[PDB]
Amino acid sequence: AQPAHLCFRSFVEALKVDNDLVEINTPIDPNLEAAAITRRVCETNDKAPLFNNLIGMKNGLFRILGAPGSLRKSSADRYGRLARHLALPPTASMREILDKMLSASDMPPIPPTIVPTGPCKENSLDDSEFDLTELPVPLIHKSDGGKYIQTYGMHIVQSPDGTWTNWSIARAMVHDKNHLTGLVIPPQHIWQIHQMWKKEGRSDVPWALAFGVPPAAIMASSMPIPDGVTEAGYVGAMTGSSLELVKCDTNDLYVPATSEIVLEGTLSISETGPEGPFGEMHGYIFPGDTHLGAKYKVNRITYRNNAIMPMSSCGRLTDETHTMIGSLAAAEIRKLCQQNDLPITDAFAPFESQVTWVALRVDTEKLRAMKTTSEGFRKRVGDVVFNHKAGYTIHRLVLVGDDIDVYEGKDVLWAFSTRCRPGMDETLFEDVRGFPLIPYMGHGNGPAHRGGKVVSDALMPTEYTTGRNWEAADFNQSYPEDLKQKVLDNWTKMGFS
Amino acid sequence: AQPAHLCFRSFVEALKVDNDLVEINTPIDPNLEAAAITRRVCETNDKAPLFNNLIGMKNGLFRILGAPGSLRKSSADRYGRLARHLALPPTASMREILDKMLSASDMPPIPPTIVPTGPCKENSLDDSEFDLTELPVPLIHKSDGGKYIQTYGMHIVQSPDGTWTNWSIARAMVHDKNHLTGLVIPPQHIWQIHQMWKKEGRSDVPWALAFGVPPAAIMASSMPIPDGVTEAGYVGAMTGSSLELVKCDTNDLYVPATSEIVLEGTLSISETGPEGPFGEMHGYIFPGDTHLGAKYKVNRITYRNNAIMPMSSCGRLTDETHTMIGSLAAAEIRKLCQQNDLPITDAFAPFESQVTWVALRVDTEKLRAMKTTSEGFRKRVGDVVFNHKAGYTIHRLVLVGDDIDVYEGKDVLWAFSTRCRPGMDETLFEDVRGFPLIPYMGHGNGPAHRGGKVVSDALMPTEYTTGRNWEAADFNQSYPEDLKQKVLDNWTKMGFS
Ligand SMILES: Cc1cc2nc3c(=O)[nH]c(=O)nc-3n(C[C@H](O)[C@H](O)[C@H](O)COP(=O)(O)O)c2cc1C
Ligand SMILES: Cc1cc2nc3c(=O)[nH]c(=O)nc-3n(C[C@H](O)[C@H](O)[C@H](O)COP(=O)(O)O)c2cc1C
Ligand SMILES: O=C(O)c1cc2ccccc2s1
Ligand SMILES: O=C(O)c1cc2ccccc2s1
Ligand SMILES: [K+]
Ligand SMILES: [K+]
Ligand SMILES: [K+]
Ligand SMILES: [K+]
Ligand SMILES: [Mn+2]
Ligand SMILES: [Mn+2]
Repeated sequence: AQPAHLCFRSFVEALKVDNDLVEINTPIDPNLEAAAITRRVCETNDKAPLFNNLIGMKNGLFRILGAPGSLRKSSADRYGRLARHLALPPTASMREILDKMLSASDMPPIPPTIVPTGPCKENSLDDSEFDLTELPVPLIHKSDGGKYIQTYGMHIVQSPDGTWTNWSIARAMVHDKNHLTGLVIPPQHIWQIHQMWKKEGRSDVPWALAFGVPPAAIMASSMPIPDGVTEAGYVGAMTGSSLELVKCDTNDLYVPATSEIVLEGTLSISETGPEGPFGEMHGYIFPGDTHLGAKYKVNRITYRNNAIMPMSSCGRLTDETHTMIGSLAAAEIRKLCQQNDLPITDAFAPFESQVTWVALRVDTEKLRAMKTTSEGFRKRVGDVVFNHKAGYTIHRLVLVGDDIDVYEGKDVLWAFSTRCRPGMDETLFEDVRGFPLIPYMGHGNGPAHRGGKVVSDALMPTEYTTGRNWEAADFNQSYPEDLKQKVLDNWTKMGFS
Repeated sequence: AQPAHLCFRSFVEALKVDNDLVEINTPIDPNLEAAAITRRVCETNDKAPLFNNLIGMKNGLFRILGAPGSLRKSSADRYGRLARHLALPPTASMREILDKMLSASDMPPIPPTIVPTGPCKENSLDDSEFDLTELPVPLIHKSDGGKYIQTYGMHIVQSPDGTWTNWSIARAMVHDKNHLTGLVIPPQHIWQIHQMWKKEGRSDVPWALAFGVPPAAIMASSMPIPDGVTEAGYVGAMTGSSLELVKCDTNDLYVPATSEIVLEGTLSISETGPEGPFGEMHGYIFPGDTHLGAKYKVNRITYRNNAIMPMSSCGRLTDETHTMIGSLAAAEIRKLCQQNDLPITDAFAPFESQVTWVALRVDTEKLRAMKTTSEGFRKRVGDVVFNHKAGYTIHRLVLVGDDIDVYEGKDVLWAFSTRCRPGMDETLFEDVRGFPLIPYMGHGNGPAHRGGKVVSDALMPTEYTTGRNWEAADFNQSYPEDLKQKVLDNWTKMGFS
């Protein structure tokens, strides 16, 4: 067999064939060693590690693939791992990847297809046969408060009324032989659905957690598609094909038929347990910072022969928390702005900002037709984005004109640094939901869950009126075309590299 | 031969021997072509171009050296051109370069030595023999308002009372056969001295402009050493050697004996002329933005046989306006903070900020002993720096703790983005002098000369009280030493690059 974007096992074979995989066949410790290798890969844009020989693997549970959505070293196929999630050429641009992820937003869903069985049913362990403390669950960072089984699997929960089935990534660690704890926080759809079940008050939330799902499905899992939209049908429209799902053995939820590993059970509407600390997307761990988290009960495990667990070793640049959380939030913000009649062409979360900023490219011809001002426009953009779930993780919005490529962090930083006057050209937002994981929020001087957001206007004054009134002092813009070409043509003949 | 740091001709020979020079012996047009080559060099960190065959060179005036203080491609000798200005090993760090530049601040000056002649007297042209419009003065950017003869020479002016002789770089372009116009703006020492002569009211300011001066002298020329300090004696203390100067033929100022090209004349206390626009340090030109500038009268030219004019093709990253203006301002800010009993260890202007920010590394053990708060400390740091001339060009100060290397822009951006809460952790400064060259100032929404400055506190709350309370989620900090070394030792054996 099945295509790489629809089958995780086929995706691993695609990374091998690409020479974008290192298969490590010698024993590797899930206590820190796997994650240390993976962390070094992410910090150096090396090949994805596949740990085929994990110390503690029992009865086919489990191998690990690290860095499944991290960057490649070359600029030509920098985003090729992400392209392999989506059936795009490995040379795809970030604009092409985000346009692919947005393509289903104005298509009819393609609902999933139920099939009677699949590879995820090759093996099973009941409530008397598994112990989550006896599996080779990784310790990802030396001060983590638990072994984080869940960094790149898909939580599956459904609204009490059955009308909305949500797929999302949210971290979880092993609590004991048959429980996890994890983050379930507003405004995330796992939390929205949990609240629906708690207000109904009758039972715990039927749940499954599927690891090594179809790559196109883990991308949508990481994307803030709208409230009430079933990710399975959005992935179906995006890929042009209905995803094959099989029913859980112990509940009526459906999981991707080729899922490497499936946990079945319940998310409690009443119990909590110690969760964290964890080395998180902004690059930090606060040792001993244990909080209470959601508590999951595991009733059954099913899995593929020779099952592979994907793992994100997240932290400092560059991993899946940057390449997928940032970029997919920026894509949904682009679309949200356009649907609110704001003249935004492109959005990207600069890696240099630890994906806490989103740069918004403005169609300044349209802006001019609005006959508005910086203060009015900044206000309007912030109100749209910072009061919506798609803006949750983003604390700074940078507005830039048509000359800036928002996918080039150097050009965003240049525009921000030179065209936005601190204070005057900015609007602060203190009455919007804040992202507490950002250290200046949850470990900062102010309310952990509120405010700390800013719109920074890097549009220049004439971009609102008559048009750009500068040329860059760069090779591209400060020299005529014929001269530039002469210089490029004579470069090596003159003696340069 | 004489040493490279004391003689420009020896510095050019040192870049050749380093394989850090390309000698272009075929004809090159000073109308845009030289500067286009130079701009491409600066944008790619290539070798410095020496144009030995400039279209329009007459009677030894002149060759051009581009990119004299720009970066090299390698990380190992990135700052080697700057090190060659100062007799430092080409592998010198930015900390070592800035410590060299600061070393004279607590030494007695070594006053200069007068010698009866030198190479700068090999040739001369009087008021009837030269025409500045007939020399091969470069057009640096296609929309410049003039041919900018002066980007990397040294203006020499003296206080009416003779007690202070200032050396500085300030741009100037050709106005007519025997005049320049240029920028003379507060709070710059050329402007401070001009004001002393205008209030005396008796005559125009005796002036000289020396090109291809001793490299150690052009570095101090670019540095905001204190008011009333004669740069010649500071360079003498920094180098351990008294600089040799010769008297001007038409006035009583003294110029470096090995100066490649010397203009002698007067800076008018009454006349102005059209100056600019110019492709400037932040990366911009505003075409047709002509202002009035200072007007210089040229009475005489003296020059070396086969004279070389240094040229900065300034604009977008990376050139002398970044590597010298930013870094030398940051060095003087470091020292100014320490002299005000602020616990600052290091300062650097991140290139990513277009050198509009300075990152200040804090000794947080000392900070803890201060028993202060973010708001109080931010206020104190901003008042010291933004009310001093050394802070003029800098619009944002970022305070960072002991774990950040301020010389690594990636680490500054990470700290800024994750540890400074927008608004709450910042103090805006609207009643301080602003730098109008920054587009958001002079071409922005607010007063061109006032405010727009900010102190951004990227210290975390516990850094003021009990100590850092996090570990980075990175390879260095989230894995024990023995594991890290094992991973590095096995890296290639496992299959990585
Ligand atoms: C590696 C990785 C780790 C993630 N960890 C979390 C987490 O612990 N909690 C969370 O709410 N979101 C986490 N996310 C982000 C969510 O997947 C993202 O916000 C998504 O929009 C959630 O789906 P929803 O829109 O259906 O709620 C993570 C994403 C990735 C790629
Ligand atoms: C390539 C280059 C161009 C410069 N252009 C100017 C300019 O046009 N005007 C100016 O006031 N300073 C300019 N400077 C900066 C000053 O040299 C710097 O602010 C220095 O501190 C001035 O000397 P002073 O402290 O003796 O006034 C330039 C520096 C460099 C390296
Ligand atoms: O542990 C982590 O890195 C993260 C936790 C969360 C919570 C919400 C959205 C993104 C993330 S990323
Ligand atoms: O033309 C330019 O790039 C510059 C003008 C000025 C004025 C003052 C300080 C630095 C600079 S840099
Ligand atoms: K989702
Ligand atoms: K602006
Ligand atoms: K100076
Ligand atoms: K702070
Ligand atoms: Mn959802
Ligand atoms: Mn001075």
